[PDB]
Amino acid sequence: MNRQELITEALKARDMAYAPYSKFQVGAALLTKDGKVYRGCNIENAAYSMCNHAEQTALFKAVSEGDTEFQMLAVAADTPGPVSPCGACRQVISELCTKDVIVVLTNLQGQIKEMTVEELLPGAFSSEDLH
Amino acid sequence: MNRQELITEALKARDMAYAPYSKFQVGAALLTKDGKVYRGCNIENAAYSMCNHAEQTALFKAVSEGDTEFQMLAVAADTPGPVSPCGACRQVISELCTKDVIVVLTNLQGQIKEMTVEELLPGAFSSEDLH
Amino acid sequence: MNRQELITEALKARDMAYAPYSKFQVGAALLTKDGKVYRGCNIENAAYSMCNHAEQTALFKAVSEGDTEFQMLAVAADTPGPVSPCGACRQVISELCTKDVIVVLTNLQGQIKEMTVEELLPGAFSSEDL
Amino acid sequence: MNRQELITEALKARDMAYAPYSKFQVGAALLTKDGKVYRGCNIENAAYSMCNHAEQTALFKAVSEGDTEFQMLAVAADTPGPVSPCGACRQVISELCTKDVIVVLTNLQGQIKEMTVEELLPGAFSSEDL
Ligand SMILES: O=C1CCN(C2C[C@H](O)[C@@H](CO)O2)C(=O)N1
Ligand SMILES: O=C1CCN(C2C[C@H](O)[C@@H](CO)O2)C(=O)N1
Ligand SMILES: O=C1CCN(C2C[C@H](O)[C@@H](CO)O2)C(=O)N1
Ligand SMILES: O=C1CCN(C2C[C@H](O)[C@@H](CO)O2)C(=O)N1
Ligand SMILES: [Zn+2]
Ligand SMILES: [Zn+2]
Ligand SMILES: [Zn+2]
Ligand SMILES: [Zn+2]
Repeated sequence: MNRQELITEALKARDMAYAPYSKFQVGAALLTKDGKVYRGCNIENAAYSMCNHAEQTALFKAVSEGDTEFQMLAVAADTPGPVSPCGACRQVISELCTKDVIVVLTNLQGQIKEMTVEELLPGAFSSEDLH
Repeated sequence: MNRQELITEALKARDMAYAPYSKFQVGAALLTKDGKVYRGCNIENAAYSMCNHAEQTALFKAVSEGDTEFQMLAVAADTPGPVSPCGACRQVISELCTKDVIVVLTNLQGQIKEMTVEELLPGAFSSEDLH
Repeated sequence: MNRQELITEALKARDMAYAPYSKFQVGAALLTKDGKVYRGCNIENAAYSMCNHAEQTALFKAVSEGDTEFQMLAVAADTPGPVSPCGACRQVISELCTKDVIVVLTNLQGQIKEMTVEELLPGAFSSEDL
Repeated sequence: MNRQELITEALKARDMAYAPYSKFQVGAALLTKDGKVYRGCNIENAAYSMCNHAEQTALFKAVSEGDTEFQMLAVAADTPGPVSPCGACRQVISELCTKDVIVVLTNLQGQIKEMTVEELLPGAFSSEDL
């Protein structure tokens, strides 16, 4: 699975976005160790605090299906450069993804940036901290 | 698809729960107008505010797949009586479900309580209030 | 302090709102049993899921100061009728407020609707269920 | 009001923490440019998603009071090394704090780690992207 295919999935996932309030659509595609792909998109709500992001939707669909081993995650939005995952999403990524998972960031014009789960949120807060 | 079958789906969904911090597992099963079922469970995080709930997981899974028409949602947890959806979930339910969708609440001992969206969240805040 | 005076505080609190994304400002004023008032407003973020609501701001401000016994909460927004608290806020209210606390809902034109935590959120999920 | 004094504030703020579910208390102290200090702590809820964190209570209290100019933020928890702000909080920090605000992380052992807002969350998602 070369990142380009996963990116293609994230771009399709982005079209399923329910973002009538921000008008900002985000798509994500998660690749399991066994090669299965899970798509995700942001889903908004009139009461802003309830909004769920693309990265999390993809991860939560996988986990709720029994898939917890991942190798790559692609995220795409219509930004000048590769889209930047928000802090909350990086946190969820650091919790559900091993530190070696590859995070592929992109947009709708071919700009790509890659980084590991660790580099995305260095020294992330974790279950270990809770002693 | 009877409600008793949906309940069994929610119970199965509950086993996929990732609740290592609260140790409280919740499951949910959403039924589309076309008879398709989407399972959901709660997925926690070391940083508590990140946690996603079973009801929301099922709905987000459905919506991210293109299914936006629903008829029934079942929720189950190991509580004294039927499990009670939290306020945040009721809000997401009132936004993504039509006012007629049937919400089936239950537990691990056959106790069942049924109700509609409006009854679940009286005069819910909505997109209408944003003009 | 009557509800009219608490409402005056919620309306002032509303002006502190940081809602550049939705342009929808909400204010709230919480009255403790000892008569102290805590103001709250919604504070938004470019990443939508981080948004904090007025009702919650007022409640969190109070609790983080050591005040945990309340008697009344007022909420105001620019809606045609009294503003309706969202489900997440109703949940936080049911957890931090006793079932008797009076919830005063209003807008910017004098319309007022009053109600209890229980009718605000029917058989709310609670710590008992854990 | 040097940093050691802000750290003390965050430590006191930590005692106000309402964390009956995780038993993990966190405190934070925000210093405005005018020298005013705002305390924050984490406040949990039976329904885990509602939980508010210490860093966010302090910033929300400040903003809801009209203070939006800050210079330093201290955060403390009972961890082996300085406490690490979660991603959600770093996001809120990057939105409400200027890139030059100093973030002071510590624990109960005097171990201190300092860093800037930009360093805490490099190339953070922002309003410009919308
Ligand atoms: O991490 C990224 C940054 C934020 N967006 C969101 C939430 C909201 O629906 C929209 C505007 O912020 O994009 C995402 O979905 N993922
Ligand atoms: O609406 C219901 C009530 C709350 N639970 C959650 C989230 C958390 O992981 C656990 C304890 O609140 O159950 C749900 O998943 N759904
Ligand atoms: O529960 C109420 C209804 C919604 N608003 C919010 C959050 C957001 O900044 C804006 C749009 O939903 O109003 C509140 O602050 N409280
Ligand atoms: O950013 C930090 C990390 C997480 N904690 C929280 C929320 C929760 O109540 C508890 C356990 O994670 O500490 C904070 O309050 N701030
Ligand atoms: Zn995000
Ligand atoms: Zn819920
Ligand atoms: Zn609310
Ligand atoms: Zn945090």
